[PDB]
Amino acid sequence: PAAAPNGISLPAGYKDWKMIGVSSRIEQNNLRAILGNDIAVKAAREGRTHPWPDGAILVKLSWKKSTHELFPSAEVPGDFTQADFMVKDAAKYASTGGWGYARWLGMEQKPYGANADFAQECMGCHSGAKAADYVFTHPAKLP
Amino acid sequence: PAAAPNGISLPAGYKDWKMIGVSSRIEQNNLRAILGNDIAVKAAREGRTHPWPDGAILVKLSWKKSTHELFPSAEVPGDFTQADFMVKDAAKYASTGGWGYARWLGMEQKPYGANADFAQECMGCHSGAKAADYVFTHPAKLP
Ligand code: HEC
Ligand code: HEC
Repeated sequence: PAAAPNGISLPAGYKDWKMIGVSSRIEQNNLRAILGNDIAVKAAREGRTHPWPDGAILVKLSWKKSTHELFPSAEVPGDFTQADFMVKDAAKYASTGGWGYARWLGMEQKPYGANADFAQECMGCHSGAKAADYVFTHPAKLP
Repeated sequence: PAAAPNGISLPAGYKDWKMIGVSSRIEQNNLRAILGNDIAVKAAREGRTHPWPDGAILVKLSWKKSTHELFPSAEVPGDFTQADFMVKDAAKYASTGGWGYARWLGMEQKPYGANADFAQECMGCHSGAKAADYVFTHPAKLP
């Protein structure tokens, strides 16, 4: 697809990345998966998040919630809504907290944002997670 | 970890597997990730699920729901509760629909089940999905 307005290209092969976590956002009626590239997954598992290392890429995949036709108390993914990315590069992206933000919308993978300054929107909320290097997600615990 | 009572060993390396989907089970207050080995992932993506191919392994990972401390409308994983597996081998597990069922509990990874017949409990619900080869999960759609 086209690059984001800030020049970030869609990372190839994100659908094959390893899982960091999952979430449900009540207020938007979605389910999400949080994946990362191998730098991000190694950092997440080792607790090297203060700060995250350069080269880490986080992706959040979002779907509308639907209910399973055979088991109504199971909320399961419906339509795909968006892919959100954060790319760590402390020098390149110093103006947005050391992260390159990007979003692509829908199955059509339309880049989000009116202009190259769109990431200030993202920062508006993510600045609340400054103490955790602008990342809300806590990696899910596994054995 | 100890093998399940039906002889199934815990698949090594499952935390490095690719994502098939995610879910939320309302009645359990759990968030879940569904991963699969590469045989399962290929089959899921290609629609070769009638029946699933031998060697496919699905894993469901479950965590208690907890709300994010910075964003209370975000439901996120808390304590890890269990890993559920289904191993396809049509001939070997013909008596349980062609799938080997197994569950390990908690971080401590205690095998579930009183005896080797424990998988009948799993079949009790999964038989409702018999027309879909005993699998409820619909692979999440991605571009
Ligand atoms: C999740 C996110 C992720 C994963 C990394 C993380 O911080 O956990 C990415 C790559 C990303 N966002 Fe943001 N986002 C918010 C919250 C609370 C969470 C965690 C809970 C969940 O799984 O949903 C996020 C909050 C917000 C927010 C507040 C209303 C805004 C405006 C944004 N996020 C905006 C953005 C982006 C702007 C286009 C962007 C690329 C994001 N988030 C990336
Ligand atoms: C999910 C499951 C998975 C993933 C494959 C699938 O069928 O989607 C595995 C490997 C597994 N179960 Fe089962 N299970 C149930 C439902 C509705 C879902 C889909 C929704 C979700 O993501 O949670 C499942 C339902 C039930 C159920 C009804 C009360 C029982 C008793 C069980 N499941 C039991 C078992 C197992 C017995 C130990 C076992 C190994 C399972 N499930 C594996």
